Amino acid sequence: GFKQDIATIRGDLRTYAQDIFLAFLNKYPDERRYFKNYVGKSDQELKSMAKFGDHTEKVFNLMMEVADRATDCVPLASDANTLVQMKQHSSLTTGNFEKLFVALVEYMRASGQSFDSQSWDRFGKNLVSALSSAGMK
Ligand code: HEM
Repeated sequence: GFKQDIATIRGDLRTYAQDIFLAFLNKYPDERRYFKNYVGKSDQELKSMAKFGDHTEKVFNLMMEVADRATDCVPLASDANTLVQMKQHSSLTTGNFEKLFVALVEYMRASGQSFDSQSWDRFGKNLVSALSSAGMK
């Protein structure tokens, strides 16, 4: 289930974080514009670079904190607020997050592992609703 998936992801956080983030950028290439220092780099280039790994791991760490604090895939209002009020997220709309979660769910569906992809789809939908509520356009 969802709790197990959090454990799975945390167990190899840097690998999943990189793989899912790359799946996101490659499926939605226009999104790479928010990441000016990743423009013009292959997947293996980016994997070579500690800063790419560091960024992505920090993102997914927080994502797993928010997921673990959720009840039945419903995130806390407070966690939504953190994500909306972070300086780094000042130019984002809910669609940016929507894209990330579609990529994550598609990754899970493609993985051949028994991820609870339906729960991640719901968690993403709930988080998007909560960001919108916290003031995100
Ligand atoms: C649940 C989803 C997300 C979480 C948990 C999250 C979390 C974070 C965290 C923790 C940082 C700071 C990382 C660091 O210090 O290295 C960060 C930075 C950032 N995030 Fe997000 N993020 C999310 C979604 C997104 C999406 C969808 C976008 C854009 C499509 C985005 C764009 C950025 C950018 C541009 C930065 C700054 C890049 C940098 O200077 O390192 N985030 N995010």
